[PDB]
Amino acid sequence: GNMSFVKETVDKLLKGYDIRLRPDFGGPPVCVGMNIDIASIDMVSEVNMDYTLTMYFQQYWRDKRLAYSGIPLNLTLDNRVADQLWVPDTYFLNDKKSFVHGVTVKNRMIRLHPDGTVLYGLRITTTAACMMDLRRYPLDEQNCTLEIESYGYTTDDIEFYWRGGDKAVTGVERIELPQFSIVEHRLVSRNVVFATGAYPRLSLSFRLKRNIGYFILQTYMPSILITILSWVSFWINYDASAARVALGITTVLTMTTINTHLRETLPKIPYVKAIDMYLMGCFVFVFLALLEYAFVNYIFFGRVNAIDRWSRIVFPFTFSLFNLVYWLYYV
Amino acid sequence: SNMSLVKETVDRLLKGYDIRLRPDFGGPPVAVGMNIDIASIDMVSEVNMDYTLTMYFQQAWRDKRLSYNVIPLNLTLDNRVADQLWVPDTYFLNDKKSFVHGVTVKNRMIRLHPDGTVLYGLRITTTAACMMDLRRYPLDEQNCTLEIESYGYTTDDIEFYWRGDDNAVTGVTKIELPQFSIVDYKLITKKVVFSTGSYPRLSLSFKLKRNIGYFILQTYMPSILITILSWVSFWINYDASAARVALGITTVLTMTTINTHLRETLPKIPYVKAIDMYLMGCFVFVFMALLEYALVNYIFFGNAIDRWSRIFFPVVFSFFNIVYWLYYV
Amino acid sequence: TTVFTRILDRLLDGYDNRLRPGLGERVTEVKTDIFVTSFGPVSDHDMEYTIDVFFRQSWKDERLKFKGPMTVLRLNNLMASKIWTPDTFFHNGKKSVAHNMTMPNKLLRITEDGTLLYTMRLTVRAECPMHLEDFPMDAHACPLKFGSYAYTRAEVVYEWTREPARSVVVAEDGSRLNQYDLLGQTVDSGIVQSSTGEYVVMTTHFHLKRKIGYFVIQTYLPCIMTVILSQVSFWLNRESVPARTVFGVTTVLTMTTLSISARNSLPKVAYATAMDWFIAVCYAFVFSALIEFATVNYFTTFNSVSKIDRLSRIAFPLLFGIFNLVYWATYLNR
Amino acid sequence: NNITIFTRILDRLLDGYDNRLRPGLGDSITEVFTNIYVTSFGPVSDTDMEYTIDVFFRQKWKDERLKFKGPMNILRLNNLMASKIWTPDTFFHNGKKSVAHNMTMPNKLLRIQDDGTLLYTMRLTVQAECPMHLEDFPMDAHSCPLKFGSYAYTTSEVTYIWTYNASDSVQVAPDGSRLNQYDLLGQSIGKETIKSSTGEYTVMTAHFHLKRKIGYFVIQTYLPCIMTVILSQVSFWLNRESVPARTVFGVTTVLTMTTLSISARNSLPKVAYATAMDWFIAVCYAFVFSALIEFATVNYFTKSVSKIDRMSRIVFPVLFGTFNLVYWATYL
Amino acid sequence: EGDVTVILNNLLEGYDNKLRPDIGVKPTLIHTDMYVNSIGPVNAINMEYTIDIFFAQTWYDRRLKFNSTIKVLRLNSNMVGKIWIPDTFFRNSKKADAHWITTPNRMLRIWNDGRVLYTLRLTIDAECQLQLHNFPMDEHSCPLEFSSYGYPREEIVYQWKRSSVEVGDTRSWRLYQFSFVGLRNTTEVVKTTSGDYVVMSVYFDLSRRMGYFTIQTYIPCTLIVVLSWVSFWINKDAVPARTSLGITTVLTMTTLSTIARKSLPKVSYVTAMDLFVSVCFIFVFSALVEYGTLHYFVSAKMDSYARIFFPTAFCLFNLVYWVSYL
Amino acid sequence: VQLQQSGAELVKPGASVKLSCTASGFNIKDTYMYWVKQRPEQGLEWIGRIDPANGDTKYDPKFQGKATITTDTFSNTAYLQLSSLTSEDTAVYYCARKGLRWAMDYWGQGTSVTVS
Amino acid sequence: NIVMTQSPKSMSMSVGERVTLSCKASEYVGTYVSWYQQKPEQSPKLLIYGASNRYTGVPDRFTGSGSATDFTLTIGSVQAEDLADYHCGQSYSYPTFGAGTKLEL
Ligand SMILES: *[C@@H]1O[C@H](CO)[C@@H](O[C@@H]2O[C@H](CO)[C@@H](O[C@@H]3O[C@H](CO[C@H]4O[C@H](CO)[C@@H](O)[C@H](O[C@H]5O[C@H](CO)[C@@H](O)[C@H](O)[C@@H]5O)[C@@H]4O)[C@@H](O)[C@H](O[C@H]4O[C@H](CO)[C@@H](O)[C@H](O)[C@@H]4O[C@H]4O[C@H](CO)[C@@H](O)[C@H](O)[C@@H]4O)[C@@H]3O)[C@H](O)[C@H]2NC(C)=O)[C@H](O)[C@H]1NC(C)=O
Ligand SMILES: CCCCCCCC(=O)OC[C@H](COP(=O)(O)O[C@@H]1[C@H](O)[C@H](O)[C@@H](OP(=O)(O)O)[C@H](OP(=O)(O)O)[C@H]1O)OC(=O)CCCCCCC
Ligand SMILES: *[C@@H]1O[C@H](CO)[C@@H](O[C@@H]2O[C@H](CO)[C@@H](O[C@@H]3O[C@H](CO)[C@@H](O)[C@H](O)[C@@H]3O)[C@H](O)[C@H]2NC(C)=O)[C@H](O)[C@H]1NC(C)=O
Repeated sequence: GNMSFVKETVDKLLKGYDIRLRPDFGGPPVCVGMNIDIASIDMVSEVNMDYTLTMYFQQYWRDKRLAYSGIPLNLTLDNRVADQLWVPDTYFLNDKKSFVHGVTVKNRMIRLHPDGTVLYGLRITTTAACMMDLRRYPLDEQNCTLEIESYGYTTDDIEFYWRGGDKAVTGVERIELPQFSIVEHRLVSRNVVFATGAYPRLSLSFRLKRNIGYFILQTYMPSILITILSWVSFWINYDASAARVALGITTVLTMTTINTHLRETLPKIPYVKAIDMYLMGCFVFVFLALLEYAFVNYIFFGRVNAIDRWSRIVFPFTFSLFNLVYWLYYV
Repeated sequence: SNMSLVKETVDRLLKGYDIRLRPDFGGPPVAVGMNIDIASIDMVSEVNMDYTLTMYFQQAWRDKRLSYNVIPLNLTLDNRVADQLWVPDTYFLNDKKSFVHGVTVKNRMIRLHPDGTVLYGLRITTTAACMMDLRRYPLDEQNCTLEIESYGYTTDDIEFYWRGDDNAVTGVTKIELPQFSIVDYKLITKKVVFSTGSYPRLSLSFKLKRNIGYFILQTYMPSILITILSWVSFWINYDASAARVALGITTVLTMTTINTHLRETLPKIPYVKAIDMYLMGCFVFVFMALLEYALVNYIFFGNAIDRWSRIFFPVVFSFFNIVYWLYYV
Repeated sequence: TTVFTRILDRLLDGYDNRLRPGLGERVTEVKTDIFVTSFGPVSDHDMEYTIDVFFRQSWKDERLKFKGPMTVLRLNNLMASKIWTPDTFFHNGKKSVAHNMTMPNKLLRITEDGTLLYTMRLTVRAECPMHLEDFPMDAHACPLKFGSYAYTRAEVVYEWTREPARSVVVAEDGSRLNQYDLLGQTVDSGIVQSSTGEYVVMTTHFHLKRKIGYFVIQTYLPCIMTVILSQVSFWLNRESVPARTVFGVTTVLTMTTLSISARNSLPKVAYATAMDWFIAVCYAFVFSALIEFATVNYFTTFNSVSKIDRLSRIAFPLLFGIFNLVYWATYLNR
Repeated sequence: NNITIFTRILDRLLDGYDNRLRPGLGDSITEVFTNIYVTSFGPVSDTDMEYTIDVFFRQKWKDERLKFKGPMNILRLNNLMASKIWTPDTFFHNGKKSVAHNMTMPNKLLRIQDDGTLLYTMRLTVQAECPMHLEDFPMDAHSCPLKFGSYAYTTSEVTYIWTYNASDSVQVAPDGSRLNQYDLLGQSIGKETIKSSTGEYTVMTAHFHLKRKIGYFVIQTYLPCIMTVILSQVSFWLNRESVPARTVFGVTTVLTMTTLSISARNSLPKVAYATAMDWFIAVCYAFVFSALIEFATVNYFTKSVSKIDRMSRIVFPVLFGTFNLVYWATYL
Repeated sequence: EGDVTVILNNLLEGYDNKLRPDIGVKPTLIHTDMYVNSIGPVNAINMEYTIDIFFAQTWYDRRLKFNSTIKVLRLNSNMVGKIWIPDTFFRNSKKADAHWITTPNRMLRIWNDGRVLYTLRLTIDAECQLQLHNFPMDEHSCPLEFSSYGYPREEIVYQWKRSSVEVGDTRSWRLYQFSFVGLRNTTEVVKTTSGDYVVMSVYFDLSRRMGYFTIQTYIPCTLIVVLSWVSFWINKDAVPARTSLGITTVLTMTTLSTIARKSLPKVSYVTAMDLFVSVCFIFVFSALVEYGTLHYFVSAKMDSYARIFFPTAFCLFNLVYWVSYL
Repeated sequence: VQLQQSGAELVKPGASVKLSCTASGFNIKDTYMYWVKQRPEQGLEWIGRIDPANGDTKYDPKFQGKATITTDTFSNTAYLQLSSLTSEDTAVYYCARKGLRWAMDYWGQGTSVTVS
Repeated sequence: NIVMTQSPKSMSMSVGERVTLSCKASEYVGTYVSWYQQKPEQSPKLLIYGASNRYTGVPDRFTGSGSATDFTLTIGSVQAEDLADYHCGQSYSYPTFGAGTKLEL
């Protein structure tokens, strides 16, 4: 009578089950272990300060009211019995918008072990908030964390721990954000204190250095080649006013545009970044080339070749000095 | 105590209550009074051709099955009993997206007066469709409407009327919009006839008038100034060819870039606007200025003619500006 | 565990959740405090701001009194829907989400004398009306007004559970503001009257201040360099007509394209901001250069250096500096 | 009371009504008679090849278990009865994001007639697919369909029939159209029988013929392309020795033609095939690009008025004039 | 009715939808079948593709065994949430949803021996891998992996039907720049922290068509660099005209480099289109510095040399570039 | 509804005095209890705060250490402890109940302390 | 701390006319002031709470007003039994008090 017994057993367990009471309500706290099988960070947008994180969140505790003896197999029930069982109230503190996947059925797992241990797995897509420091953008590394905390139960009512020490989180290396690159994941277990009590808190944080080769191809190379061209203005003869004024003006207008186009994928930060410092330095170099021409003309037609030979040497020599300093410092 | 008396009174009222039947089902239609307290008008967008309105929507009807005399006080019940009592199926015809706010609970009110009057209130944020005639943009005035209507009950079953004339809709004058200004509002009661019968309808309308200062600051004055720059070329000598053709080309490209730049934010309407007439009007004077150089470079190479264009061009632009502004304003 | 179950069932037996505590004998006061966990970004375009809270309400109920071995019953979320709760709504909220991942983020603690507690996680997008006369060197007071919806002043009143200076607490790490900064909280309690009756409303004013770091790199500095770019055109050969011409036409194009971003950033207000006045004065000082060059070209044995150029080499930069020392002092320093 | 009598009637009706079973399950087919009061042909999104509609989806069938003889004729009930009586499982075959408005009460209608006839009216915001071949863009004329049929019952169990004849079944609101790009010429409807892997399903279609108004692209795309061709032809009227100026004209025009290409390429699905718009920009580019080739030929021969420059003032405008007569008569 | 409803009530009494059929006997064999309506647009910056299918599943349930005169019980979606359903989820779906207008689009047919035919309509954004290399000539195998969530290999065993995957006309499909080449079903067992799961994968072979990219960035940049070489037919004394042509060509090349990158997702490696853009630039920069050095010298026959040399040097690059990438 | 205090006290300076007031008609667990000092021909000076439901106490910085407030639940009573009495401590003390909108609703009859 | 600087010390006028007071706050207190009376040999009694809310048993002649920083109490037709000392307090922070405004004949 397998199906028969496997029925009555589940029928008896969930009868008299009070969902409003945690296991060991009047006694010691329950221990809710956790492991996460990260699947993929959808996006790490700096504009909205957030990283969409899809994960297979998996809780683990031991309820002594749900211990079956006769049946000897780990009962995997349908996912809708979890609305009739007590489940720990884990919440993410830095969450902004998140959902449990609901195709074709709600994507959650329930599994009753014969000693009453409850295995509860959920598939969750969190758009967690990750305030970033862009002071060295794009040559930066960020630290984005996912806070796991109990809401209603204090440390006298619940206890959190990572199942497997540093092996709890997995496939974290597999995720490959197109722009960044994970350097190291870390697992932290704390107790934070609020005005209503002291709550347990598991914390998962990644370090995300930024791949820079896209950035060179899109901004660092146009911004350098523009000064490179400007340098042509000096060589052109002094009486060719239209050509030298047109070249310098064009390079200045390019450097000014290059900047605005960039400051559109960045939040309105009130500070100067690394790429803004570089673009400002290249703008100073282009502006100094145009002011050098102003001086050359004002000197001959306003009362020459020595100044134009000196600026033909100093300007590539000084730009390689600034370039070297910038690169060494930010790397 | 009094609490048990109110508990048994409400339990007697909701015992045997049939939510599927309207009050006075087999007899006369029920009169449903309405009044609206407008909270704000947020996003009047011409791209999606709609406006966003947040309101405190109250309704008041009579239900003889809900008449208690045990308590001589209006019973302000919890917001969760409203799913157990009959409510009219009031809907908005020009709705596109609407939601009752659900923080910290469902933001609705139900109050049981002892005679049988039920005061049902809601906080509804709606995005009502408002079809706009952007043929005098940005000097136009709009007429955005809200079409309150009943769905399942005809004129033989329900009756809509504004509760207390023009005092029903309040809080309109304190609504602050960034680019518009509410001039007038009017309340209309009418009966529309569909294929399934005649349904009552309360029409609430608006008179949005568009402020001009943003568009003077952004579009009209830079076009005027880039048109001013085109007539500097009449003073530079005829033989300096590169300067005059740069003066022509830069403002021609500026006018066409402003014309194509201030339009992709706007919808893809097939008619011409008043700002579009002014940009086409300014582009004519700019293109004729470059053709003025094209005439004088052909007469000599292939002082009287540019001197005449020095005085005639600002006059005929001023004449075109007076004709444009007095006609459209 | 059956000892606590029968206590909960005895609390919920004959309990009418449709009635406030003491409907005909007393006013049901509600003690309120807010723990701001993250003051989110302020969107200027929608005139709104996002705030994440731990909204706590506490009130006295005489029906929920229990005698047992445990003084505080930290119960689960389910218990919350089966008892009476105040219908607190935000008067100026636009779209606010009560988080329910993974379980509903609610709290319910019933002490032995009947005193309750109801903490909740919300993300309120509230209206912050802005007067952008002093943009970008402005300061706002973004409010957050909550209060009852159905119950009037005679039925439900609200109060702060601590001192009103210490009843709104902002976390130290919780500042997601990237453009502004928070200068301090401010509360007030008042009575508002509507078509139904008079309601008790509690106002929380958040004082802000815009940091001038984004617009001093995007608008002010490129416009200053645009004016300076036109200022070097007076040190050019009088004879070089296409050179000075190109300087001028381009400066004028960079000035008119630079204004676009200003109106592109802020909402379509009818008036003019202080940045728009800076745009206008910089436009006047860059467009006067073309008028000066046109005068020189109209007034152009060799040629001599024009007296107009020698006057404009000195007058125009000192007038620009005088305008800067007027404008920046008047707006920034006061 | 009379209202108590009506409560009794409603209860008796539901005492035995199984909502899992269609009327006449063991019998013939349940003839659903469909009707659509188009209230607003919403905007047609050209990027996603989709369009939005707002319909009053009126359905009508006969259920013999819902027959009454009470002191009323039609029982104009509320929405809650519809959650517990049969309801044809109509789904839209091409509908991408159809949604039923729920403000305030669900926008549903239920009128149980005396003989057993039912009426079921919903309010939807169907976002159905529209296959668009924008090769004659922007002189094209699409036909966006709307196919709705059952999803569970076959043609041997539920058959759908239009209440009216011709196309009257779908009456488009005389003042209901959000088409700033198109205009509704007319509607044509039909009823088919589509066989799939589970059986045959009765499918009803409603073709809405559209026609793009050219007027937006006459001000935005066509005229700025035409005027810069005229602007590029100014270079033939200048001096031969004026290299700087003619060179300026040249390198400028080409730029504003290339700039006018990108925005258009972007204002359309990135389809592999080209459009009739691109066959206008490319020729107008070729007129502009050959103008700079003309000046390079003059500058090759310069060191008088060039005969090549004088002949280009006549040949180039009349080659552009004849091209616009060919192009605007084939597509119009 | 009468007869059918008592059959349904006899089936559903004493029925637990929490327990799968043959809970402690044998794994439940589920036959899946798919009919693709239309594959939506393949988004490149976000790395997913939209698909609309008729997902159909077939299994056995000995509790759903009725002996009667009616053989096939065609039923609606109001009886979906009362029997057992396998928890089939899509392992690489970013977001997905069924369609609920005007009724839940679910079909349930029960045979008299126990066959449960559950079929629902789904719209899935399945994550797909975009090598992005060789762009704009890349061929992808976009996958679609679906499996049970809670039930391991010992409890649910999936199996396809020989002609399970069915597609539409591929003519009404929403692919613009792609073409549906072919499909291939598969099956495998993955090992996770909760057990072993049977995963079925459907690979959709897609290749990029030869439209758009060419008119988008290839034809404009090639015409721009053709226009860069008309400077060599201008005389050497016309300094401002030739340098204005030079600056306009290099700024338009930089602008076209910036514009064409906007359609490309933020990848670190270089593509073939970016290689073409960089080669076009090094060519126009070489043209500008060659005009410089010729002008610098005259202040000699390099200009006459450059009228034949630079058209040839780009044309030999084109035959190398296309053949190595075709 | 009535707050009854103790009697007047007269002790030597440098000693300690026990001072108390009993609240009747309600419970002190709901509302805060406020202590205040009134010097003769002077203004009121707030002494400290006690929350009997939580046990938390807050005091003025100038009264920290020399004064503290205690409470008990069964007797429904608030207590004062005064240490190192001086000549400037000669005043009258009231215990104030927290009222509607923090208004110091009820007041005791007053206990006058005197040193010699 | 919050400093109350209510002025003046005393006012000496007759019975049957209007007399007003003032309470000036050092820092922001938002509608949280309170007014009490002090008879000789008498405990204080509450008069006004919030900014202008009349307590139960207070006559209608006692009219208050409030703002963000400036607060005032206006007495209309003061009688002989109202000759006492008035105290202005605040409770937006930990509570403080003013000096005290007396009345004379
Ligand atoms: C955190 O809070 C949010 C908000 O409260 C919760 O989200 C809601 O959760 C509830 C409960 O799970 C959902 O209710 C169910 O909705 C079914 C229809 O959903 C579709 O329509 C609604 C609008 O009507 C959309 O919002 C949904 O979109 C969401 O879900 C899809 C899933 O694919 C996602 O892709 C989207 O991104 C959204 O997240 C859907 O489009 C509805 O059918 C169902 O009602 C059935 O069951 C009840 C109870 O038995 C019956 O009374 C009822 O008659 C229905 O029964 C019929 O249908 C079932 C199949 O559903 C059949 O089996 C039956 O035989 C019968 O035919 C129920 O109402 C709600 O939709 C959802 N909305 C949103 C906005 O997300 C989160 O779940 C919550 N999170 C947690 C972890 O607590
Ligand atoms: C926006 C301001 C517009 C100001 C417009 C001001 C217009 C205005 O008044 O112009 C007249 C005059 C032009 O002087 P400028 O030096 O530009 O022109 C010289 C002048 O005309 C001499 O008279 C000529 O000598 P001559 O007699 O032929 O032998 C000389 O020719 P040549 O000897 O080289 O062959 C010319 O180059 O300017 C002033 O006096 C300074 C005014 C400064 C005014 C204040 C300027 C800030
Ligand atoms: C904005 O547009 C609306 C609708 O286009 C205008 O509403 C119109 O208002 C007039 C004045 O009340 C209505 O005339 C009256 O109609 C009632 C109908 O019962 C009739 O009884 C009266 O004798 C009178 O004729 C008119 O019907 C109404 N239009 C419609 C279509 O209902 C409104 O005036 C416009 N302006 C503003 C500022 O709202």
